[PDB]
Amino acid sequence: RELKLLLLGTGESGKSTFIKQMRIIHGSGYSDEDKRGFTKLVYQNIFTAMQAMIRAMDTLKIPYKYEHNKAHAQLVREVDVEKVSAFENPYVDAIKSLWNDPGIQECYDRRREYQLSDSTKYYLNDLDRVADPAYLPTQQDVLRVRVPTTGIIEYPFDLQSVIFRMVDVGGQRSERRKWIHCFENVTSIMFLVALSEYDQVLVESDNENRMEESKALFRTIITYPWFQNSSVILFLNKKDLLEEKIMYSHLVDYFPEYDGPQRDAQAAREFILKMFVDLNPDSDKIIYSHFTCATDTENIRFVFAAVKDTILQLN
Amino acid sequence: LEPPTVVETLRRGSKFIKWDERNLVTLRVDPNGFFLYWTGPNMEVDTLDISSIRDTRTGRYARLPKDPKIREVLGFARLEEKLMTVVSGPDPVNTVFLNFMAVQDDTAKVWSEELFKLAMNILAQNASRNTFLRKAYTKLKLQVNQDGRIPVKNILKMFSADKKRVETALESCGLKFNRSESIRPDEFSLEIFERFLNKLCLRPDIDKILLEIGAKGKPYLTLEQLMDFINQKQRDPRLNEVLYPPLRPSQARLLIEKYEPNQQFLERDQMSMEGFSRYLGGEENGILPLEALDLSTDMTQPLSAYFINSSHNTYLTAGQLAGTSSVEMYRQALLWGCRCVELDVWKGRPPEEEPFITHGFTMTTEVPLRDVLEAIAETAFKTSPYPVILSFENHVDSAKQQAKMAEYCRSIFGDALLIEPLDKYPLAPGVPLPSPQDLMGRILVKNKKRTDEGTASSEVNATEEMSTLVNYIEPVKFKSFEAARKRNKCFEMSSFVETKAMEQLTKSPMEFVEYNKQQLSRIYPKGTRVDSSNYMPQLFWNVGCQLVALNFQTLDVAMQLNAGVFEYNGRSGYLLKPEFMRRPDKSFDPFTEVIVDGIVANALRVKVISGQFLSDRKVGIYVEVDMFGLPVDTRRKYRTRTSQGNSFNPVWDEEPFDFPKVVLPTLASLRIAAFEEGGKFVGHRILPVSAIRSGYHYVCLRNEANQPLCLPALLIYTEASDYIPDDHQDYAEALINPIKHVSLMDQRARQLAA
Ligand SMILES: Nc1nc2c(ncn2[C@@H]2O[C@H](COP(=O)(O)OP(=O)(O)O)[C@@H](O)[C@H]2O)c(=O)[nH]1
Ligand code: ALF
Ligand SMILES: [Ca+2]
Ligand SMILES: [Mg+2]
Repeated sequence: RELKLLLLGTGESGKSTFIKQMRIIHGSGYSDEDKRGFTKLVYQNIFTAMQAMIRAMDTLKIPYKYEHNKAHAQLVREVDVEKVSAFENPYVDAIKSLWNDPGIQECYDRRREYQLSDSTKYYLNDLDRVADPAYLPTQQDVLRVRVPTTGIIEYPFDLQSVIFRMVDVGGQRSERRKWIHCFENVTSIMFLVALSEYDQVLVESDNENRMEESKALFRTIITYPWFQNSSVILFLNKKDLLEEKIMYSHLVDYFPEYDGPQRDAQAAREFILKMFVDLNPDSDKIIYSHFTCATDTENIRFVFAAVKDTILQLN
Repeated sequence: LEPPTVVETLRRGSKFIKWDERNLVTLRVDPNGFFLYWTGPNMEVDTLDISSIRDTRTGRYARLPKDPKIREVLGFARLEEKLMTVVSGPDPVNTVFLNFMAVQDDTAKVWSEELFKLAMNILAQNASRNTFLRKAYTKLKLQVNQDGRIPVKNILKMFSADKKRVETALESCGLKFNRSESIRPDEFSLEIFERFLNKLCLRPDIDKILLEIGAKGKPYLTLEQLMDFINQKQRDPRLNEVLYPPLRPSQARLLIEKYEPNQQFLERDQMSMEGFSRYLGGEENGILPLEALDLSTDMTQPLSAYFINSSHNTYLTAGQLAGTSSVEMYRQALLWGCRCVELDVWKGRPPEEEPFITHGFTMTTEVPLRDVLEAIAETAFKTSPYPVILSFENHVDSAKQQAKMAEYCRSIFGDALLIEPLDKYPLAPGVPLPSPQDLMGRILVKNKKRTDEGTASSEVNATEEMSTLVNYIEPVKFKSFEAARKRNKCFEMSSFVETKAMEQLTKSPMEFVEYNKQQLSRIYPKGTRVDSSNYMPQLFWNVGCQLVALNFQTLDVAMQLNAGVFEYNGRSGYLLKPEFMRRPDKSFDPFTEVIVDGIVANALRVKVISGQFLSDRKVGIYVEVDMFGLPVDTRRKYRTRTSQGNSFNPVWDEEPFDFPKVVLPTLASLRIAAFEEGGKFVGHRILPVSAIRSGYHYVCLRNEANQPLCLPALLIYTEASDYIPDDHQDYAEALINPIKHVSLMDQRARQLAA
């Protein structure tokens, strides 16, 4: 037999990254041909991150440090991002000059006020490794790409004793109308909450908080009459970005009920788990919680092995 | 896809000696890429439309002179490289040749290559409404009299749906109102033709659009209302909000500087009525996006997962008994985007041993095989570089004569003929068929190895000569579906007749789709249809048959589908099957009545608002709206009431046509056809349900062989959105905005505590 597992969660939360780890751990991994098929999307995420950082300079009114670097800004500002196939010489020379500017690094420090990806520093620090003509994307470079999901895709995975049908859905506000056609015969709901969302606002609505919607989507999901015998497995993604974000920006400003001390990535990790577990009206049904990191293949292999025995014991 | 740019040697105009089976003309193309006009023999121009050119041949592939009177005067070999033949027609059966012979050197090949890029362009065929009104204006500016003036009878025959209103329309603009006078083309600039299509066709349907979207203040549309026009009405509500983002106030100001003409209203960021009536026909407000037309489909799947375009008895021009076969029907089919042609080869004459192509004992004329194999070799990959499958039918019962048709395939096709299998995919059980990208330019033959069918049930066993060419697609005698699955050879195929595949359709449709996930299946119409009537191919596309073969002669409702759904994917003749008909882990019933688990349904709602310029006489016009998909989607066929007698600006006050449960929307296809009173055809347009937008759009109707018409167009208002089941449509409103719902949820629990 097989089981149908849902991967639900809000936008930019790391659902397809959890699928890519299943393709690496419990499936057919990325070979030398499949890694080379991803090299055009790594170039497109370098330009999408930079063009959103260039247009973040005038709306925040931050002047550039060097005037020589400013002449490179209008060159990258007019790159059509979808028609990028190669990474040529004036394109690398402009962005590598644009990354070392102290006025850009002040705009990157204030990246909570616009929409920027979470792998925008992994790419524009290994830019010497990504620009070379013999560029093959390594397996950590493939897990950091950003291709936004639309629709319902069903991935089956063989574990030599049972087959898991992991269903990958979207996360945006226009994509939650399509979640209805995968709610039939659901074994488990793997809810994926990014822990580093507690200061950014939504891309679909630039006023509401990101953590307060994932908190509100978890309240809606487990209070359906439909999911009355389904074991909801709460994943807390992005455990690495919490350790960088908590050291300068706090949790108390965006949540007034945080009594814990500042700069404490372990005590704040419990409080967000205290925030999500407490939204359960029935105490007889319990929620299996797991902190995780979706690009650490050991930290998916350790967690999913604890999930695979949790599903098989209850079923 | 590039816009149709004209190379400057096609605008200055070279000199050809136009001849018909000796007058010197100068061919020119207008600077938009619309017409091909030449100063005729009577000092009057004759414009051949560029968008109705099938092919432009040159070199030794052009038509040679056969009259000794015309051969000597032309100068008859260096004279074989100057001949240019432009073949054009409304249907592939009746084509009008246009022969030219140049006088300068090396100019016939820059012409006939660039003349084929304009006549096979995708952004000119799917161009906007304002592009097609400009095409009718260029038709007036080119066709002049001896004096170089536009006669008023030339404007009168165009809008022949009225006469008295037209003559007073030109009189209001200060032009010549009398019928037998002539306007000079200096005083007929395109600004005046805008005022002439406004003072003649008064449209009250746009004024119900302006009053709807918030212009209670009558003169102008405010900029803040116009962003709320495009982001709500015109935007497809199934798309994502990160991939295709909504507009910005800086972004939706480039439209006002592009469309709004009044500068006293342009500086205040306001769009007038004349600026809004231009925007709906703009290039941005099209019924189909740019990505739906280009070669954008995944071409790496096996060949067993693609709807291949096909043709049955391609060599015929008419019915199966009375007609005359022609070699020209192979060229006119393969340029259309057909990929599977048929060849019924017979044993030749005793003194002149040469095989021919005919029909079996039906008194049809016989064309030689060596002329037909030159036809498929010439124009296989002129419009799409994808593999052509020559469906032979060997009746040659001579082992000697088979070496002639074996050497003809190796000598004429040559490098492109796939003799040996590809190195990645051997001829082993269990390995799938290759991909269409893996054989870009490879011609595959189809022959044997070593009552309702007529000729196709009796064919001789092939010998060692013709069996070496059959490698991947090999026809086998059909036994069952259990023996087709326990054998597990994914390269063999079996061709069904129409009446045998229909009893195999209802006996077991769940096993028919799983046979097409591995192997191919050809379907051809039976021998009872002796008048070349084509069955509906959507009966066999719901079970995933690939080579559904249709008679390309007669363009009934069936051929209007088969030429409509393959215009997409870049006119390549290969549509990808939906994702549940080619995955071996999933399986679904094509005769379902509920929404499939995993397949996103849709809920289409089409409503016909009005029409423009539809016909040339005072008749009534109605509009049919069908949907060709799964048999659960096809149940509703709607039709408007006829108009009062207007063929000029007929308005339909109709309720919307509700297509509520589109179960498989990545297969179904809308069909908006407009007829006349009495049932005379005017135009039709087939749109897929996946990529049809929303809001008040334009539809430019096409004729029967899917060529675009210049003047006639409809105006529809669609609402293509995702289907929510009626049992829980309120638990899908809490997902879309869960912030507002979680504040309302505890509020209903707190107020109950009191
Ligand atoms: N640093 C870090 N980045 C992550 C982690 N998990 C996900 N991401 C990033 O989150 C981004 C968006 O995730 P994505 O798979 O696109 O989620 P989806 O849009 O719902 O499909 C990806 O670019 C990942 O690189 C993590 O544990 N650590
Ligand atoms: F949830 Al997403 F791209 F934002 F899959
Ligand atoms: Ca035949
Ligand atoms: Mg995803």
